[PDB]
Amino acid sequence: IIGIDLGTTNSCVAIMDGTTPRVLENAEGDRTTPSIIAYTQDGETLVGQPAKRQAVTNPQNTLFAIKRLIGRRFQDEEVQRDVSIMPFKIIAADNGDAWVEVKGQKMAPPQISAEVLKKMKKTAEDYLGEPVTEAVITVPAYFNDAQRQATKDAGRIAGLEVKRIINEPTAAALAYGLDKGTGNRTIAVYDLGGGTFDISIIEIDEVDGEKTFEVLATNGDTHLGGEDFDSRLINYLVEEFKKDQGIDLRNDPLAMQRLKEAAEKAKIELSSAQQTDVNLPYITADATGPKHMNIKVTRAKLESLVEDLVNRSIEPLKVALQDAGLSVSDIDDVILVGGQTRMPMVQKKVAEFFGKEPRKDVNPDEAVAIGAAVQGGVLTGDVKDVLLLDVTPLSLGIETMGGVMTTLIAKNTTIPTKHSQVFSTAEDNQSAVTIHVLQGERKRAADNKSLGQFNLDGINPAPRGMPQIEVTFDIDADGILHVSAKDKNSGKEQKITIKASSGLNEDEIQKMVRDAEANAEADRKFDELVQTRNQGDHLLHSTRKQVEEAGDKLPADDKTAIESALTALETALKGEDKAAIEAKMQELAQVSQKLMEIAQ
Repeated sequence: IIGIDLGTTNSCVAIMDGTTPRVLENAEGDRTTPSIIAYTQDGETLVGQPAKRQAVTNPQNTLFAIKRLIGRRFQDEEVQRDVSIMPFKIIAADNGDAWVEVKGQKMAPPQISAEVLKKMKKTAEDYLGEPVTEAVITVPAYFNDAQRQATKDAGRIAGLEVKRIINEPTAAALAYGLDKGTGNRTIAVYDLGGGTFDISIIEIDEVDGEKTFEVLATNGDTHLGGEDFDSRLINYLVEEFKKDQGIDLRNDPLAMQRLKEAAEKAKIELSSAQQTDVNLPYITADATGPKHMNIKVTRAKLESLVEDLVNRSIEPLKVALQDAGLSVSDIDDVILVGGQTRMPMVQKKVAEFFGKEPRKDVNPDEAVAIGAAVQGGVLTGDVKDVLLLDVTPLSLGIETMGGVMTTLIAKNTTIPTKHSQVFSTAEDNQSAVTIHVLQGERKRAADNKSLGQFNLDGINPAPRGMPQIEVTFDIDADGILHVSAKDKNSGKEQKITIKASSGLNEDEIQKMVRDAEANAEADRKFDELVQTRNQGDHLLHSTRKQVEEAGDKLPADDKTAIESALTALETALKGEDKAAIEAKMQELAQVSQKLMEIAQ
């Protein structure tokens, strides 16, 4: 299992290297890869940086920000706004889904988002060397089943089985190590990403027995930070250039795009230094030749352009508390996600509000992928839960007198499940039993798979039929099989624990179905002998004592005749012959008319 972080703007993939988190890097040498897919006009399907690097050249067939659309329907508040702003041809699907039209062909966005996952899968495979067939994947907290399944569908289309699908706040909490080692923590997750903002206030409780990861309150914004802020700076840089160099840029789409990317980088520096220089060679050209742009910007000029939108990240931070009914002191940890959370101004303004400095002790364009890795790796490794009734192949049971499998857990029942049956000793003055744990579907125990065996010794000198030996089969929720046997007279228990990976594999399971379905006639022909052998054993044993109870009440001829037939039954019961046993039981029973009158 690999940990994929599927973002809005940017994608990152990770694994657990033993116990240690490892964050991987693409063939181009990038870690956090852009979640951009572009169908080049002459047919090439590009992903990532080579999808951004041509994005000006073929925008109508450039797909970005698909997490907004992934599993929403044509009439929705996001899709209706996306259709108003997004350059690529969004359409209504034939089911009313929000779909894309590219180069004239209609496609379902799990198919599109798969090209991120196929690149991430390749990126992961390229480090490991072995083919990967499994994933864990991220989502926001406020996504419904259709949006959660759409991401799992995107996984399946990539040949990645989605072995869990986890939330971005859970991933954030896991990433900074909040799996264990407190009784309770109340966390604030501040996600100020590439092109979205989320606040999720979440509770991690261990006091219900080391299990709850719950979302208490979430809020967020659609067009926050960034676009209305960087626009104050873009416009200053335009008006400074218009002033200094006597030419406009709002007319130039390329200069706007380059000014956007350049100034957005500069803004991120100026919250971490006093100054940086907005240098742009060959920005625009006119009758006086080219214009080279070099504008000096400071935090001080910046701070006086940008009085607004960080506060718009402290405003929903109020509702997320007001709806929950908690105070800033009740929160243990304020934890950061998203690449804008390297800008001092948000780190400062979050600290100022919460009072305790936010944690960024794991890199916040990777952490949310480490949150996938730490679940995917050692955890979903193995571990956890759910409930009962039916599914879910082969039967589990034990060997009983006859050499027959007696079934405790039936074929096609789910986990966890607890069932039991009461057994006994087979001989008089028998002080112990073997418990042989069978997996299979055949009658004859020697034809089923021996999972294990154990003993229960120390049964008191009782007569047979009487010692109440309970055998209990318990299958836990990790699939681990626990078999327990107990004497109810003394209370002396013995156990065995058998792994979910013990016993028969898929092909052995298929054989067993073919084996048990084909040999049904042969197995019944045995089961119908086991029944007769056991009836004969009861009669042989009881009629021996019905003589010993009778004594001098029983005449010599009867004693002579009955004891003769008792011997012969004890010979026939060393045969595999049913008919001889049924006959010798009759040859015996016929002569026990007077014996039964005495035993009566």
